[PDB]
Amino acid sequence: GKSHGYRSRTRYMFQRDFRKHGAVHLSTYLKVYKVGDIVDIKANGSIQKGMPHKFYQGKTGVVYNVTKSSVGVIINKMVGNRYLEKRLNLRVEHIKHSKCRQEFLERVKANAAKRAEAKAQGVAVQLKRQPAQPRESRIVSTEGNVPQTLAPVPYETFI
Amino acid sequence: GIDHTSKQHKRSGHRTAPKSDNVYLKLLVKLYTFLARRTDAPFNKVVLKALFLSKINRPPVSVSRIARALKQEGAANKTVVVVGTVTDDARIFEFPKTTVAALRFTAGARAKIVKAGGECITLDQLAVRAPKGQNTLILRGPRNSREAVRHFGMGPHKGKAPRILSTGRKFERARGRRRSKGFKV
Amino acid sequence: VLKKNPLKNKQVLLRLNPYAKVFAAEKLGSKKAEKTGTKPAAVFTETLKHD
Amino acid sequence: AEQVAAERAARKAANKEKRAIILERNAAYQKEYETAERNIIQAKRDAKAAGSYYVEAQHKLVFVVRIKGINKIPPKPRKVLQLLRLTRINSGTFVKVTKATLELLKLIEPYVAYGYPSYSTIRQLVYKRGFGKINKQRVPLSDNAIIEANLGKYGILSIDDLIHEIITVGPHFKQANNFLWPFKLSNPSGGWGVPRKFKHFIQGGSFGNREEFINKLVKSMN
Amino acid sequence: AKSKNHTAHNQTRKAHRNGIKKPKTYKYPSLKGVDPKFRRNHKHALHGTAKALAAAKK
Amino acid sequence: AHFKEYQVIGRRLPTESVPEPKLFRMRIFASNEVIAKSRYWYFLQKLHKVKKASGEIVSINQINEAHPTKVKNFGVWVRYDSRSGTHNMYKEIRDVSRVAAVETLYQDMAARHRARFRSIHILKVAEIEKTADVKRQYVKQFLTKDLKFPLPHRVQKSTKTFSYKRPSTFY
RNA sequence: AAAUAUGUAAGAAGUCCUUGUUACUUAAUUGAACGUGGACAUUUGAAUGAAGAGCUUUUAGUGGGCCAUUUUUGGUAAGC
RNA sequence: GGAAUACUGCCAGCUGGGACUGAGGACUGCGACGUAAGUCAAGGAUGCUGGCAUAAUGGUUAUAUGCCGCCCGUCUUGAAA
RNA sequence: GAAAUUGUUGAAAGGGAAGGGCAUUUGAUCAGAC
Repeated sequence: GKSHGYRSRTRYMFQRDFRKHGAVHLSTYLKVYKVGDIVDIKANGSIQKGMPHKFYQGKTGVVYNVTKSSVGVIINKMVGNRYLEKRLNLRVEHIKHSKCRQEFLERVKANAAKRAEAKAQGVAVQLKRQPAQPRESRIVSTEGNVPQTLAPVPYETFI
Repeated sequence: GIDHTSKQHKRSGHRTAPKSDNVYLKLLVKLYTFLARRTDAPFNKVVLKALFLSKINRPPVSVSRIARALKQEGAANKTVVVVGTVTDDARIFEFPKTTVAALRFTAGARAKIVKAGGECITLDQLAVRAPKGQNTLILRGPRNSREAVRHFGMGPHKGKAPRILSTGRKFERARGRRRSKGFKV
Repeated sequence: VLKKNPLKNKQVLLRLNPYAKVFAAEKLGSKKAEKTGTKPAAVFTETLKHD
Repeated sequence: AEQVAAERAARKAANKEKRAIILERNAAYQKEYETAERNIIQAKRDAKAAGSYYVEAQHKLVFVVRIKGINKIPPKPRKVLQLLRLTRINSGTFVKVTKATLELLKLIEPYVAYGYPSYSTIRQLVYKRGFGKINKQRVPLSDNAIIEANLGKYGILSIDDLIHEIITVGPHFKQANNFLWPFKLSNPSGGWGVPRKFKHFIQGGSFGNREEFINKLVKSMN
Repeated sequence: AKSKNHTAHNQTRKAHRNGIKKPKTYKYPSLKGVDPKFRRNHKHALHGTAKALAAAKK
Repeated sequence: AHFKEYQVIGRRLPTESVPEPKLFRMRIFASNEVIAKSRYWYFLQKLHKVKKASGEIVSINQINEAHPTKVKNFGVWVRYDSRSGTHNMYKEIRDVSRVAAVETLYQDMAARHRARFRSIHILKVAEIEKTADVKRQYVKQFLTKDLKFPLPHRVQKSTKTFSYKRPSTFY
């Protein structure tokens, strides 16, 4: 018959790594996790206590409560036509700080800095971000770069 | 053909022209649809919309909330206008003098404010005193106090008041409601 | 009540563009450009005529 | 209160000055449109005469016409077609060329024909088929005051000024283009030029990027 | 007589009519599932600040 | 369609590490501007580590040949796909211009080997500057001295549907 | 180790500065959470669009499906 | 070395022929030409003329011709069956 | 004193069904308007 357990179809998903098996480095435990920190959930096969479900591998969440050795995470889960709020308890081995939020914070610092310097002269610093614009004109010169003409090649078997 | 991004011929979903066949309410609406059209004041927009509303969207404001309303900072002189019904609260033994504008007062409320030095007025008299709703405040009664709302949404693990005719012991207070008898909820 | 079109009905055109009168009277649609006598470099012509 | 010549003489004076102001900016755009159109022409001579190649600026604006009907379109192209407001066959919209807009254009390539439009094509479109979105209502422009009361915030006062913000993609192009209702074009007058439409323009069909041949196609539609 | 066993066909299209949007985000979320030891502390700390501010703003 | 010869020059996009790229050039026979640029990207990707997104086109210039009146004899090499394999070929077309020779080649391949535009590579088109350097008979035939021939059995096209005398094919 | 798919973020519920509470925590007014006071407003923090947005109650029919390109399993195959 | 022509594109360049439509119903608005008066092709047709004033047009109905049109209701993935 | 169904008279059409739709010719009949 059919077989739907907790770790069904997780063969390669919780497979450890290439050449990284064994005890985990202690930067994973030295970390400090606050309420409201944005985290991603990558499991660790060695640590069996406090593993998440397969459904949350690679899913990013936010910390709501913190415990002695583990951490609670808020996850929104698509079921039906909606998002149902899901709460997970995870040891800090299967949780790592989401770096996605981080580059926005460094953007705020420059964004706050540029406005502060701009108001001294009022130049409309244009703090927004722009997408990649179409290129503008240029002059390409042929000193020592004279064009060389290429032609289609005939057929050969090479075997 | 067209690829519609939204449903076609969708009515607004809001109520205009209240469905009651009371002639007097229609006159009140007519006075305030003219007023909201030609005064450019947000107060007459509210009252005209409120005159549309249904009975459960007009919960009965009691004289106690009015008293609490007048005990707000700098509101004891504002005219109180209730688009709905005003009932009596025998749970308070004092009362201010402020006048009230409403559709219907109860006899106990009509006796109450009149005894306390006030004077209960209708909505048209409000218009000829406050065409732009000057020095007024809208009081809305508690909508979620009706016994039907307690039953809305019931399912497992939310405690939402089962529909029941006869209550007490041995009426759905059994397996499903305790861990001693099966699961609980 | 009725959409009249520019690009015709000259009266409607002048309504939307005060510059149409002087654009036409000056014949800016058939204006002439001053001649220039510059010629391409020798490297350009050989490349264009290259095999 | 005679009120038949006092304010009427006031409104006529306020009309004449607006016609007056509209006049220089039309004249102003003319030397601006002439000068640039002659710079690239002349900068090409200088490159060839100096043994170099003048690589012109990449086009900043494309006109997009929906080519396919409304049936049988997968979810992703249908959503992108809606975000450009092309919800029926032979509809037109100006799109600002940018990385975030190029990837939209690739997803919709089997369903649209687009290219780089010239002044003549854009000027004719707004004059004949230009409608403004006026309080969620499709209103023929037909007057400068209609644009004035709706795009006067950004310095746009006329139908000719509106065309200026389109062709030279200005700081207020987003609002200006959004104000312009999507263009309802007819079928081309001389035909589509090909026996089968739904092949790429490079493959003898109709859809895809036809870099300047959109002008011929839109003019037959317009 | 045999029948169809299971398909997900038309299930995603039903899900986009009244679609799958993120529900909401409220400020001051619930405290369900929080360490009780920190929660008892929170009440006592909360009362102290409220009473202290009440005396200052009497 | 009716073909035009363009030269297309493109290069990889400049960068700080390697500015001033090599500016490769290639001659393309195509109906219009857009196809000429496309075929350049098609063929260039077959030689170099480049594509349309990772490079730029610098110039395009249509090449119309010097003598649209002098009659030439062109040797043409191609590379085309059959239903079973890829084959090289060499032929002559004798005509007045280079583009009309290619326009003949595509029809000629489509008629003899059912080779459509997609499955044909034009390797190079060159003039045979010397007579008696022609190796195929069908073009060597017309190079004789004082060539002359009739056109027997001429068929007149009639405008009206009915003719009142039996037509004659003298010529 | 792709492609196509898939989670999160792109602000005012933000950022920065000072210090009040506590029965938790620390050798330690050390921290943790919540607040008090002050500063930063329309390029306020990518694109495009928005046809209004968010919410509730109740109730119908349906709960035999089938076909096409692409992916794919059993079968020699099949309008299986 | 000097021109022309082709091709492509532009003109708020001029002009001839045909077809369909005439919604709206005092003025207001925007314009154009004029020193002014005023005029206009400017927020939707008017002027002149002819025949008939009757079954002539038109309606109905029967037939003829051209083209098209499978039997309804029901179960059903699927009905002219 | 209905319909199915039938007789008589009158009109019309009919080369292996009939009935229907758009459009008009033809025949019969007819309202309005003046």
